[PDB]
Amino acid sequence: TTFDDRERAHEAKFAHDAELNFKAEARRNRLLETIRAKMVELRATAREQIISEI
Amino acid sequence: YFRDNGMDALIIYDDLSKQAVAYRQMSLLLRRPPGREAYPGDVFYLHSRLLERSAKLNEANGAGSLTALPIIETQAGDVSAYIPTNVISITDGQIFLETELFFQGIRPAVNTGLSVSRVGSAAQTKAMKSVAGPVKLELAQYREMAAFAQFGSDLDAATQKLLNRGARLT
Amino acid sequence: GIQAAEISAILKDQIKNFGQDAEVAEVGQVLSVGDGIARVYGLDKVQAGEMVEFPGGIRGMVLNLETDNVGVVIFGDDRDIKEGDTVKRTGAIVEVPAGKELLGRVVDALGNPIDGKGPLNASERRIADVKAPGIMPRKSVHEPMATGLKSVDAMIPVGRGQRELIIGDRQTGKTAIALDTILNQANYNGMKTLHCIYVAVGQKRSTVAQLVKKLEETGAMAYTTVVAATASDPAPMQYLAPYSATAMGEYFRDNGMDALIIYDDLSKQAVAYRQMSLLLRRPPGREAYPGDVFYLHSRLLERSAKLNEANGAGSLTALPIIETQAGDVSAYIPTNVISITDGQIFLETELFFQGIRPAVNTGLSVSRVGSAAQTKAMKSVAGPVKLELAQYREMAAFAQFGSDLDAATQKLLNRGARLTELMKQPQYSPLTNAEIVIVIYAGTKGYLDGIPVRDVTKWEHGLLQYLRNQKADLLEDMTKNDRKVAGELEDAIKAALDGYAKTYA
Amino acid sequence: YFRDNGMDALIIYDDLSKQAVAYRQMSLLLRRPPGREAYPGDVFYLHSRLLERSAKLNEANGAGSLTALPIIETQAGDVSAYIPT
Amino acid sequence: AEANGKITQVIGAVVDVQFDGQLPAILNALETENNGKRLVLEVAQHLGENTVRTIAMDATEGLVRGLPVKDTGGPIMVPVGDATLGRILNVVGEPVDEGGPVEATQTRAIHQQAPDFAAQATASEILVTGIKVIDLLAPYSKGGKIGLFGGAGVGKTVLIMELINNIAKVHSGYSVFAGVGERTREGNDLYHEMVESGVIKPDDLSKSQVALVYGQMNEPPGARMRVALTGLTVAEQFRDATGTDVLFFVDNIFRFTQAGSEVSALLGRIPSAVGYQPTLATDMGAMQERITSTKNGSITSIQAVYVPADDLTDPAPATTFAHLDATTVLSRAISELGIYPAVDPLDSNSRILDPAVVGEEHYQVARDVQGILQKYKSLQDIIAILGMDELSEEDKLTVARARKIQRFLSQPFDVAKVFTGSDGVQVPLEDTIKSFKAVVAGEYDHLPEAAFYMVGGIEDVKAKAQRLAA
Amino acid sequence: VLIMELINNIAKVHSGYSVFAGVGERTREGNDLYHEMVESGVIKPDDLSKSQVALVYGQMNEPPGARMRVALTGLTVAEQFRDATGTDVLFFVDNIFRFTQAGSEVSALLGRIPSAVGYQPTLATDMGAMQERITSTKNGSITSIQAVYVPADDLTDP
Amino acid sequence: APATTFAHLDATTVLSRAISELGIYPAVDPLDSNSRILDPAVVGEEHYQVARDVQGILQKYKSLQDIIAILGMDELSEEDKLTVARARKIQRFLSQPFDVAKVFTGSDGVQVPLEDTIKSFKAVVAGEYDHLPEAAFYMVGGIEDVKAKAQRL
Amino acid sequence: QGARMTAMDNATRNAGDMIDRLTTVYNRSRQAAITKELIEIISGAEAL
Ligand SMILES: Nc1ncnc2c1ncn2[C@@H]1O[C@H](COP(=O)(O)OP(=O)(O)OP(=O)(O)O)[C@@H](O)[C@H]1O
Ligand SMILES: Nc1ncnc2c1ncn2[C@@H]1O[C@H](COP(=O)(O)OP(=O)(O)OP(=O)(O)O)[C@@H](O)[C@H]1O
Ligand SMILES: [Mg+2]
Ligand SMILES: [Mg+2]
Repeated sequence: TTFDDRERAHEAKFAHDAELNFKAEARRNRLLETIRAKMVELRATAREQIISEI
Repeated sequence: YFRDNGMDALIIYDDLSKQAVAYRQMSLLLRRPPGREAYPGDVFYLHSRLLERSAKLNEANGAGSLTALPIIETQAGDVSAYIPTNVISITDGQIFLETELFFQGIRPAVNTGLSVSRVGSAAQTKAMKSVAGPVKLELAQYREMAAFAQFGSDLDAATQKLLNRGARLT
Repeated sequence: GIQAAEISAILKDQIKNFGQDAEVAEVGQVLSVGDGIARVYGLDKVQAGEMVEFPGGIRGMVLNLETDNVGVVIFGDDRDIKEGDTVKRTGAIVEVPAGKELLGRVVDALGNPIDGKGPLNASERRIADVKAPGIMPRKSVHEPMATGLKSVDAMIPVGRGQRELIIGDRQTGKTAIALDTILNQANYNGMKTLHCIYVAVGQKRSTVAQLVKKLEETGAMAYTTVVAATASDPAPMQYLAPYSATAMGEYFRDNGMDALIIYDDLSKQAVAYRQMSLLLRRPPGREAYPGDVFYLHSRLLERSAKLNEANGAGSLTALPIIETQAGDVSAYIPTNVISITDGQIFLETELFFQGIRPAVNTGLSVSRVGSAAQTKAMKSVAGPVKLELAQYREMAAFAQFGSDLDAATQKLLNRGARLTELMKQPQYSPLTNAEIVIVIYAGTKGYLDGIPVRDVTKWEHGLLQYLRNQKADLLEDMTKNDRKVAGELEDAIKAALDGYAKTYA
Repeated sequence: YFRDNGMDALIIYDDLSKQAVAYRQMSLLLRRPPGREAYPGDVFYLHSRLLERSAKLNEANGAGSLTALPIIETQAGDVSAYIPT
Repeated sequence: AEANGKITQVIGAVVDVQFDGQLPAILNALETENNGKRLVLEVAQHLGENTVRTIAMDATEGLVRGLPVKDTGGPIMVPVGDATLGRILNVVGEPVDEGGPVEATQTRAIHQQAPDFAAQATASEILVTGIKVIDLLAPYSKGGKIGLFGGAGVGKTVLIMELINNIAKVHSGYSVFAGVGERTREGNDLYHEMVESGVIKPDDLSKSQVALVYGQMNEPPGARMRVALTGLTVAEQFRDATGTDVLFFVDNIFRFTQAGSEVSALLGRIPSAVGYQPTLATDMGAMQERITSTKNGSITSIQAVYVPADDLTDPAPATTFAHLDATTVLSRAISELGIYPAVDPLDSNSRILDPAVVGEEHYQVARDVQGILQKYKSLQDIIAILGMDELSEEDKLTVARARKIQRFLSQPFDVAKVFTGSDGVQVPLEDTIKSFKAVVAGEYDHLPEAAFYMVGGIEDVKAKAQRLAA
Repeated sequence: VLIMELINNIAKVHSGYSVFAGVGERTREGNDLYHEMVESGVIKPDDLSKSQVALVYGQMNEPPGARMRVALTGLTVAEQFRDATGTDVLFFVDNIFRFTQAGSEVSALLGRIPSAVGYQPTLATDMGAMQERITSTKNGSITSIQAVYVPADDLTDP
Repeated sequence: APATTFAHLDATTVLSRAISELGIYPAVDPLDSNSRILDPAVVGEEHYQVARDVQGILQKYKSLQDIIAILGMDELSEEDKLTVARARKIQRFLSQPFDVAKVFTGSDGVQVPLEDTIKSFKAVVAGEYDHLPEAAFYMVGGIEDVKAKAQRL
Repeated sequence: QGARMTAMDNATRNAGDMIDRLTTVYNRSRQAAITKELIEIISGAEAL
């Protein structure tokens, strides 16, 4: 392209956020009215957990 | 002399670009018809011959060696030109230096992605292999992520740590 | 400079003078030989372009008449020619067998069978280098030359007597277009009748063998001549091949019949001609080609033509093939052939790997003969399809966006994506004229607008089997009548599609 | 003539681009080695001789002058081409 | 002694010899006398005045005007048969392995006519390699012509070494390797690699199933111009004199053409475009047309093809595409991504990629893989400005699968263990088709990209994803 | 149609004739142009004095020399009407690019070292010695309409 | 001709047409000009460090210019906006009125001592004049002239 | 979306401006390649 830099930086980023959200799924799975509840409760929880490694 | 008497020597040809120009001069003044870019038809063979005399010898033959570091000067960062591609197509790798990196502070100005060694970890001690095996990959990932972060967007702790570590390794 | 024929051995006979020694008029002696070029002393009476004979029996063409020598290009292995070898005039100009006896055979550049199978048997023979029909004894191109590829027969139509170029980068499918065109003629092969000539130039032997296998398996060989000058054949043979096949096609053209010749490819022919020019030391130009490489192709392609009624009304249609590099149509050889021809079919790699096959760029491809080369039926829908796809291509930037679109622009997208699927077509599957119009008509009248885009190919496949199975009469009439799409034909079409559709669902 | 007799002259070369192509034609037909844009190595020298004769002379040589307005044609504003440079 | 000539001129590799009586025909081998070692000259042209132009097969230093030259009365003759197996020859049939003479019962000329048109074989059968991208997108053919294109350092040699490992070692007929104008170091490496695989045995040279021929970058142009012929000449004997399947590996056939151009000028040729010889196509054709399967027997040829300055329009590589049944094109842009083998899925092809030959399952999956990749490629320009956020759920679903598929095309080579630090993998054809079919169908849209990178079959992707969980 | 009507119109409003130089005419298109002119009336196959245009062809299948000189041929025919009958003549040149190509080819064949983008060293004089004959004299004028092909869509091409 | 001349030089000052057209004289390309004397052991670490820093920011600006040409400056990161600002001020501070060019410029020529050059450029790089307008840096001598000009406005 | 309207307007015009300057440089290099390739071919031929 012309913006070959932005091009790659973008693909790499949105691939990271894809993979990172799969990791967040694995977090919420590792944590599991009530089925629906927990799936929300630990969507949000697992997302904070991931943004926090030590 | 060293190579064949059980010893090890290092040679530097600084540089072959100028040696090609002299060969071309000699040849043209002898009235030998010019070829590509006015060079003799066999400018490749000029350099391929010479390199390849650099070699690692057999135990049975004394186990000595000669290592070569030829130099080629590019014009305006054109690694793709004729004389340069010839020599690259001979050697067991290349160390490519760019003015962009040189001026932005990366000195020596080695472009890690575009430089290559065709011998690899076999040319490293066990020690060096034990630390340096993953450094090239890691720095490549880092450069990608670094360009991505320049979009100001919020970064999780994982990305930030990779950026932090990449900047320090650099 | 010294010049040839100033050698110790040769100057002896010039001063000594034996008995009846002369014979410099009809005979000569090799001064020098190498790279398919023999410099020859004597032959004072040999004509420019004359086919002479070496002592091994090998043929050679006198391309250079110089003051004290003749430059001969060798049709064979130069290992069998040495200094001092005798060369003789035969008076010959390079002539080849012609006629229907060549149909179903594979021959070399000079008409000689190489299939191991068929004897010669040809009643007529013809000089390969001849002048094309002039201005007066021609008629405007009006008879369709059906490729059977709907993209081409509808939007880049070829007529009998036309020269249409097939051009693209390496792996784009340009040979395939020629092969499917040959296969398509079987459906017609009796007003339509079309004889085919495929000229292989610089290809592999294995490639052409596979080619003929296909033609054989499809039963297309019966009406096809394969003229082959492969990559291991000496340059001069690759040089003549196209002109030999031309002369074989001209037999039909001049005897009230119709022939199709395919030059695959002229890129390699020009390379061989260059070899011979550079080694004869003729002056090099752009890309090292000689100043007469344009003239080379112009002589060849002008011989394709549509003859007068007064002259028998026959024809010869040409599909020259050019290989571009990185889509550079402004390179020298491509530039030459593009300007000579009546139109061009441009192929693209991007289109190909996206699933658009044949990979024809409808935007750039053209036929100056255009509307005059297609049947009334096709004329009735083709122009509209061309326009609707054109509209789609300019706004295709919204296909990968959209969002706040309105009904109109949304309808253009939906029809375009579908008409685009309807132009896809598998290999070795040319469609009869009536079949092409029926499917094009469907899309243009919106019978596919509700169907899922990804299923159109499957829909068309099933549809074609249905019509071939249950409606051969309908297809037959559309052909025979060759008519427009009247109210009657419209009624007839919608009744087939409405019933087929119901059973398909 | 004017320059050396205490008078002033103006000369317009309309244009030198075409003079340079004419000289290139002469040089190529003479089979001299073509360089940048196929012009002979002495294309610079062709114009240098010429425009150097335009000058302002001092009083000791009559105070006359010769002014030059050479014209050059560029292609799509390419002022870095060989002749223009 | 034979008929004698005398050297009239010496200019680099080009030598003019004069014969008072009996003029040797084009292609004949002349032996120059009065040197430290036998020097062979090949007749290229007859200049006239009983003088011939020749190209030397070795260095010309030491030659003197008036030195006697003997016509052998034929082209270069080299050893063929069981005696070559496990041995290393040079262009002129001399041993270079310090193992003594190759006492063969027959020799053969390195210049020969190509098989007749009626002798061609039309059968088309797959040769599965175990390499996912090849077997899927541009599969090789048994007895077919295969070319591996690559600029400098993109992986064409590593690929040919892997193919020897997967094809020749697993099922040996007889094999021939031609080292053509490449690295002498690489010759030593290949040789020790083959000793390890036992494909070459130093004790029973009879149990060796590969013949080696070398003319590397240390040799002058005449020798590099003909070593290719030498190698294929050995292969032809196995094809014809024994019928059994023969493998022919060439690294690198570009060097044949380059060698030719080194001496073309001194042979008095007017240069063609890009400084190449005007005989490029015919030189190439009369060699390449010999490398082929016939009704008598099969030769499966795999040739590495150098691409100068990464420009596939270069005359040498450009004229090579037409001689192939399968093209595997390697790209620097892909290598740069860590994707190995760096095969370009939108620039590699095979004449056997046809539903009638490989079945509609194989055909449609390959075609589906290429379609989603060309769609991504068309999408790349858009995301380079807007990022991914602006794409539709479908537009970005193709982006995600495309990138997975691109990663699932990569593969750990066994020959590459010294680089990856990981064990090689070989994936069977059926497993390739299945795996790639599922991804294009969407059956893995929930797995992460990294799971697809550097693995074998689709099971490994699932298992990697599992080992990535913890 | 524009060519034909310019012919017609110049004959009406100036009493001047026309001349078509087809430089590198495709024989197919030469046949068609001929019949389109007869159909349009600018040519009459009965009354040859009623015809308004003289046609000169250098077909693509002729050697470079002929294709190089045809424009002169057609130019000479038109000079007759300007100088001898004091008229305002029309001289069509289709295509001026192929005129230059022919010249380039002839120059190549005579062994002359080629210039710029492989064009003849005489590029300027070949074009100029021809075009300068097209002008207004005291007696009359030749006006010229020239189809122009632009290589690689590059207006800076020689 | 020029390419072969470089091999004979100890220092190279490469003039640029693109720079001259921006009005920056002397038109020296700061990233294509080199010296075999620019070594910390020869010029000192302060001099050395300030030069590498100036070239660093100029090169960063250069790498951006391509992206700025289409989309403009508003698409840069809040950080790259800052390097752009200092870079553009540095581009102009490299400009300088010459005595011998008075005849055309109308600006009295200036000679800046090396010690005053290093310091001035260090301050700009460190951000001590991010509050001064670009125009203040164009066609002056030492940094004191920059501030004075910033006052005249 | 007003700001974007005028921002992408400017980007379009700037792209056309860059396309002209790039085409002018592409055509210089295209002509130079042909000129220089020829000289090489012809210089070699005249040495024989
Ligand atoms: N319309 C089509 N549908 C499906 N496959 C096609 C089509 N056209 C071509 N192909 C396939 O693409 C491959 C290349 O096509 P083809 O050989 O016709 O092009 P080419 O320009 O002659 O290529 P080359 O010059 O490399 O031989 C072939 O294997 C062929 O089967
Ligand atoms: N499958 C692979 N896995 C890991 N590394 C690879 C692979 N393929 C190639 N490489 C890397 O690429 C580099 C160059 O490889 P190689 O020398 O085979 O390329 P090439 O194109 O054959 O070069 P040349 O033709 O000049 O010999 C090597 O250092 C190697 O590590
Ligand atoms: Mg083909
Ligand atoms: Mg290699």
